[PDB]
Amino acid sequence: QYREELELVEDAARFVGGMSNLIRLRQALELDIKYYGLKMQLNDMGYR
Amino acid sequence: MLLPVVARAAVPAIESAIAATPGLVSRIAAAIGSKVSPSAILAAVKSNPVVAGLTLAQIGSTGYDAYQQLLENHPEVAEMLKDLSFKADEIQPDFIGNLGQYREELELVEDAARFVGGMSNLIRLRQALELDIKYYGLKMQLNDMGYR
Amino acid sequence: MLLPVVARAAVPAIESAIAATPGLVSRIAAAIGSKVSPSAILAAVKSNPVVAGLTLAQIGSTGYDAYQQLLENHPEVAEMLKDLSFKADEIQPDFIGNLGQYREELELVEDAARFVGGMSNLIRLRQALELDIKYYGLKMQLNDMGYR
Amino acid sequence: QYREELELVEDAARFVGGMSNLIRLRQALELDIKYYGLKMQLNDMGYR
Amino acid sequence: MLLPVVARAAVPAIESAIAATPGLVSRIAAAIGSKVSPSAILAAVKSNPVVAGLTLAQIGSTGYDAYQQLLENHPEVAEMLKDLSFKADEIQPDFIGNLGQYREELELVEDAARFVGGMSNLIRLRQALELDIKYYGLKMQLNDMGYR
Amino acid sequence: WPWHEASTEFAYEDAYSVTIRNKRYTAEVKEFELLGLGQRRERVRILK
Amino acid sequence: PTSMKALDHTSIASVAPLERGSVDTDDRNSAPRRGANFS
Repeated sequence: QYREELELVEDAARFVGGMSNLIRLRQALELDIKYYGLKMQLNDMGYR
Repeated sequence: MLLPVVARAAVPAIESAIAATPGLVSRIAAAIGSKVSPSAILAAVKSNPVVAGLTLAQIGSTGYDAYQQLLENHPEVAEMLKDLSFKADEIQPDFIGNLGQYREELELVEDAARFVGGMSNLIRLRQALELDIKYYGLKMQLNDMGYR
Repeated sequence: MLLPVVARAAVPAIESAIAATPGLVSRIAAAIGSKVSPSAILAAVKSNPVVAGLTLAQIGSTGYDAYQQLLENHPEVAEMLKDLSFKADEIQPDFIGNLGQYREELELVEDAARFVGGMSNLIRLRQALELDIKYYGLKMQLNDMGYR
Repeated sequence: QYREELELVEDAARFVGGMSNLIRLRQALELDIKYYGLKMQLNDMGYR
Repeated sequence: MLLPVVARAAVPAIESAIAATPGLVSRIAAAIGSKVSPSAILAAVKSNPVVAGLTLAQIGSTGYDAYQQLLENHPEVAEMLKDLSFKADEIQPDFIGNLGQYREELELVEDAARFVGGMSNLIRLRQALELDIKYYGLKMQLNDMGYR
Repeated sequence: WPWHEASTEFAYEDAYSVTIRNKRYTAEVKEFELLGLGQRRERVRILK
Repeated sequence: PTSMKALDHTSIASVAPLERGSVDTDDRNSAPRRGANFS
């Protein structure tokens, strides 16, 4: 019954890159927005 | 010497602040280092734009416009006044060890951002995936009717 | 599969943690995805080092030496295990606004550093200027005797 | 009475640079140690 | 990140010192700059080896083995850890004047040293002249009998 | 003289994607593979 | 073996620039930049 699920997961992996890349991307989209604000402020002060 | 274009708007604002309260006159006299009398500090304001800018930093409620006018007229008073006006802010004791806990995670934000494109591309992709399914269905139906 | 040097320290650790308390067995069965029986989770540990590192992360007191030994002997498991074992820290509400007050001042520190040399050179220069004067006298006295 | 003081001030300014540089260096060496630790940690995480 | 070889020796020693006394926890939280909780300072220790060396210097009884093993395995942290770890070795009020009186003696010691050889040759010659006359008679007896 | 303001760090990653009959194929590439190198060298800098 | 420890502790005659800057930048490496997406 899981062939509907695994083929979709493998297609998303072929899109993104590695499976670890998919996991880190899913975590970054799951992540809170204040971290995006913090990274934008560190880039604002001149830090890259 | 202070230029008259600044002085026309700079002098009566300081005079009105002194007429509002004299408790700031001792403050600006101890801050610049002139005599406590209002005529002496006003002569110092008229004779030195740096002293004028330090007074317009001590009072900024009404003297904000005069401060901006002296800022726009003379740049060198600002270049010296940023150095002469510096208060080191208080730092939290927990700040750097608190900031150490985010190293694991800003790296993850940047590793996503390099792949997506810009920061704005990441934010717009996040909003588009967090958006409702009926907007995708509306997009598909407008494409079904022949629109793009 | 799993290296025996890792297994000889990991298997009695997990078995002793189960013998100490049984409430962690359902926890690692839910976290890893195995059957709740100890034979099943122990066979999963002996079969897969990723599963072994996940169990040795779920038990933390008696499993730190075995976890770090697995991290020594299996270099390929590190990034995948860190990606699977990830918890985002909570952020203070006032942190970025408190950080924005310090931009005026880290720039001052960097402008001091570009003059002095290294950051280490700045730290050592600040220590030397904070240092007592008898050490300057001792330097001059040892050079006065003819010692360098 | 102040010839002893102004001569030392001007000799320090000759070494440092301008009087603005002397004021900024005096502020930096008057500054707390936590800011130095903060700049070290932002450099440790990879931010210039 | 800290090495696992250092971490195996560093983390349980810090955990044992905290379990032995919690009065060091606020001390190392104020010295390093983290939150006062043991989990937060342990996250700081695992994140940054400079912070690990600072903690292993602050706890001084049990952390010497871990400190020297960190100094073995991370050789590049030594200069910055020595810059951050600096305390003023307090000078005595009579030390410089007491030192200035020994120029009369050290010059004679160094001149006798240059005449003899090294300082080792001077110490061995002083021991030979301090040694008993019975040994000179015994070695003359051995040289008369034939023992060189 | 300051060589660091007049030189730049040179590192790069790119990827080419094409769909061949409802299947996407991606091809990554790095800069040392283009420059005729085999090993990633990390010290070299280009004058801007 | 022939020791070189006495020869090791020397010093190079330091001499100042005309323009400052670029001091602490000796050992730093940022990540490689990506290319744009293609379509």
